[PDB]
Amino acid sequence: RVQLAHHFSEPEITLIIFGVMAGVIGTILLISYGIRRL
Amino acid sequence: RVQLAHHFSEPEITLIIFGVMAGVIGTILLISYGIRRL
Repeated sequence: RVQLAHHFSEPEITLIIFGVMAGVIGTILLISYGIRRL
Repeated sequence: RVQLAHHFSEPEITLIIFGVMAGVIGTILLISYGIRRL
């Protein structure tokens, strides 16, 4: 798993973060709801 | 430059899905650990 070519790439950085951010937060909310049962 | 050499591209959707997928699953695992308290 070694990289090559000294330079920046994958400009979709923000996208990756946003996705994980939305998913993580989403699961938390849903999960928190299960514990309550209501 | 033609054929082979991993034809470049410009994805997006996949990235968004992967991110949310990793984040969601990640939170679940961590959360599940808290409920166990061990």
